[PDB]
Amino acid sequence: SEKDVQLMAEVVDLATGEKQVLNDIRGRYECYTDVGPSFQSMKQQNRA
Amino acid sequence: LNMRADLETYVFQDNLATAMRRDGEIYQSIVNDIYDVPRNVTITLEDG
Repeated sequence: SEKDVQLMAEVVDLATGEKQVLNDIRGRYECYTDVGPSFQSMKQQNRA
Repeated sequence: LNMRADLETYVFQDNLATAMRRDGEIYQSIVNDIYDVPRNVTITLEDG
């Protein structure tokens, strides 16, 4: 549900498209609002 | 910002003039069945 693996085509943000798209959970919050320097790739943030 | 903007119109111009643009690194080509069927725990061909 969580709690499973399948290397190559792992889910990190991918969500169900169901029978019709534009479906999403109400839990759009998983974080706190915080800001920092500009980063436009994941690897750029990893350098700092 | 303009150099990055000239980049958006560089790629969509160059690739039509030069043609090509099926490029990456190492293996992605040749031997048996087409496209990226793997997916975990398979090594050495039968999609290939």
